[PDB]
Amino acid sequence: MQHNLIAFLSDVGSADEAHALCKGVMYGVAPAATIVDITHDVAPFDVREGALFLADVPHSFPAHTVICAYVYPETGTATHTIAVRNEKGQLLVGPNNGLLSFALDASPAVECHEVLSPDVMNQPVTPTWYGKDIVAACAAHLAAGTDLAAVGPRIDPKQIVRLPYASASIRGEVVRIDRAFGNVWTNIPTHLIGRLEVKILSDTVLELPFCKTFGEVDEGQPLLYLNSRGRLALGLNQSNFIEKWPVVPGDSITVSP
Amino acid sequence: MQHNLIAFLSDVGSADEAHALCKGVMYGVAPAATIVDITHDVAPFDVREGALFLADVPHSFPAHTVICAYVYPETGTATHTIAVRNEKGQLLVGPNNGLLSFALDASPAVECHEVLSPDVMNQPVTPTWYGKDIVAACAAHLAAGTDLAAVGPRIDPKQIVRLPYASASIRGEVVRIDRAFGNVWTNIPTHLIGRLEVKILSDTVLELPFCKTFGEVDEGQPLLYLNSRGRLALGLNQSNFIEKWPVVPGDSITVSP
Amino acid sequence: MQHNLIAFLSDVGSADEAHALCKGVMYGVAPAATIVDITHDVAPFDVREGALFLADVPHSFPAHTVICAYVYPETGTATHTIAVRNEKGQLLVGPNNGLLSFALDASPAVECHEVLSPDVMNQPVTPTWYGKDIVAACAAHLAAGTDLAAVGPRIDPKQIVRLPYASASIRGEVVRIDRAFGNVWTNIPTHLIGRLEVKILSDTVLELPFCKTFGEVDEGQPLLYLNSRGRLALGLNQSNFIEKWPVVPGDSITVSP
Ligand SMILES: Nc1ncnc2c1ncn2[C@@H]1O[C@H](CO)[C@@H](O)[C@H]1O
Ligand SMILES: Nc1ncnc2c1ncn2[C@@H]1O[C@H](CO)[C@@H](O)[C@H]1O
Ligand SMILES: Nc1ncnc2c1ncn2[C@@H]1O[C@H](CO)[C@@H](O)[C@H]1O
Repeated sequence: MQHNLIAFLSDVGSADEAHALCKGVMYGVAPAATIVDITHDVAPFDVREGALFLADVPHSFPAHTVICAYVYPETGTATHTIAVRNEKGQLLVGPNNGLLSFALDASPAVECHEVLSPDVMNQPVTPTWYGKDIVAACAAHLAAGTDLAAVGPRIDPKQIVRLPYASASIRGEVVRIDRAFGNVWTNIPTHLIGRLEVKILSDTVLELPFCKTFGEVDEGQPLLYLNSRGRLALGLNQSNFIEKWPVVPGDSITVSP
Repeated sequence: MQHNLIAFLSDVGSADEAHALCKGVMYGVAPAATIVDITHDVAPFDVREGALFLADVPHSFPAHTVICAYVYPETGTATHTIAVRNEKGQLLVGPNNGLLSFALDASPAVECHEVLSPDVMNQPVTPTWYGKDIVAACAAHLAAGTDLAAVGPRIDPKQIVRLPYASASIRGEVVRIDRAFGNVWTNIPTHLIGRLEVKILSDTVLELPFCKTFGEVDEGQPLLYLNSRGRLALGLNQSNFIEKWPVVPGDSITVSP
Repeated sequence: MQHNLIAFLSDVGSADEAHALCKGVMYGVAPAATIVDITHDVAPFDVREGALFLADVPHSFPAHTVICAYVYPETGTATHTIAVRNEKGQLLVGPNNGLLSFALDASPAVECHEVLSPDVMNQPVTPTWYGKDIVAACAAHLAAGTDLAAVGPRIDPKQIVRLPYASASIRGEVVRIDRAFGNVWTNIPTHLIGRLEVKILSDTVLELPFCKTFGEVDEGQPLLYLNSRGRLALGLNQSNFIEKWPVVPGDSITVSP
């Protein structure tokens, strides 16, 4: 089934031609397709960061999307590329190394195949650039309407490598930092908490108001809020939270009355 | 009226998925549309910088463009999003916080509405991301051909918040720095000045040649020139001016014989 | 001949609107065209870096591509813009300052013209922005199907300025660094070498395994490999090579048994 929108993520950066050569390959295979970057600024080899960036992609993108993603330090080894159709009807192509984990949490795999057929690859395949020659190439063939079954053998969904994700029990942790603004996102869902005391940084205790948005406190002041989808977040109104309280992903966050 | 080209600016950066999720929403609503970034590297919350970046957009882009822009620290408050048709026939969508000021100077507002209708929003609207759920969503509905009147109530052009812009009287000031090259742009127009003495930095006095272009002086040497549209500028031939004379926006520049 | 794909490179960065204004001009002229960035992060004025980034573009992109590239410190002087049809049938537009050198090595010029006709320029042409008003504008006219002969007078291929490129004789040198990962690329071709001793950094001698890919050594360990097209490269498995051995382009690399 034609999937005319390719959404593209990698760790190769956008500061040289690498990411663009992949687009060249994709436009060659699927001249009817639109290519849009998710980002190419995933930290090098950081599969978990890439996985986090993909989490909300299935929901925000239409059904005719191919999610093409690679953070692939295992390029040229036995770790295969996989192609997946999800419950929304979107297609996903990436290394079977955990990268697609959180995107699949959002919309589960319905059918999954290993990408082994030379006919969906850019030949000759260079061992160090499976990202271009297998992931990007296959994504474009699928965008063009190639049968998922033609990419290679079917595998069971459990054969898709998944990254563990910690759940809040209220004790949670920092999942990621929105580096543009310095806002801190936790794994604490809306329902578990429904001024509060927040414990982090030599047992830092902050008394923070729970707000709907940034502007409900004065400029530079800290706030708690529920972020763009259902998770507790910390920020400063028009300032950078991690410049005041330098927390990293994995650090514990406890919220109590 | 269909406006098949969406030009997109924000302060969310291009180093994670945020800006891409907005594009996902827009492609979902307007599958016939082309989306092109202006930039997402506006300094966080810096409405004036965003406004400056938009100034030359109306002239450079065709009439069938929707200018979709958000630098929106007031997200989730009483400061509304507005939708505008300009004199060129382009559409603009952004927060009513001054962001569109200089784009509107270039091509004035003809009709303006507040974006209040849920039917042009991405539901449910998250208080902290009006950028995606109102600005981007509405821009896409307009691109798809939604009547401007359908977005919400008409307002008078004077209800559009405008950022003050200093005029040269020759005494002017630094407006912006082209950070890629370090060239300094002033507010001094072509007609007011038509070697010269330039006073800035402990009363720095420079004797500079007025040139048409960079290569009219030797490499590394300073020059005065009229920039890409009618304003006096300072640069070094194949070097970075603000690395030699570290001026910031707002600093006074006086030019005399 | 219509060339519906414009691949776009410059040194103006993607952190402000400059690169986007060029796209505005191009979309205005060629509304049927798709514009994809190669990169805008070429170091300022660095023609050689830009040239290197373009080298693999002809091969990776389809025949209906216009390669639009400018790193143009000679803007507004006697150094003209040129338009070229290559052996693949692609079109290229850029300053005649060496920028297109390595792209032309990959697919030689068949026909070349100087861009002198006002009718393929964005009028009025600003002396400091030939990149937008001549290079981008002309690229779009060619994309739209303008006869190459209409841009200006024919020149001989030898009138295209070329950058010298050092050949390996095994003694070679560092050509470029993949800054995303810190991998080092040399000019040493596959055939000249077909554990090895590598001499660089106070006569640094390393004993390195020759591998097909990164994962064939333990994490953090150095390796030799043949890169994404036929040249000897140095890297660390999931680490940054130039953070351990800080080599720059031009530095000698000797490989021996
Ligand atoms: N030095 C390296 N070590 C391990 N993987 C690398 C290295 N350089 C690039 N890669 C990987 O190559 C992949 C592309 O095939 C990238 O996604 C990247 O993770
Ligand atoms: N910590 C913050 N304080 C104020 N505004 C913010 C913050 N983080 C993000 N935003 C704003 O949210 C907007 C998107 O709705 C962005 O344009 C940005 O300016
Ligand atoms: N200060 C400068 N000196 C020389 N060239 C410049 C300068 N600033 C911008 N340019 C050149 O202008 C070109 C666009 O016409 C860019 O490719 C850039 O190389």
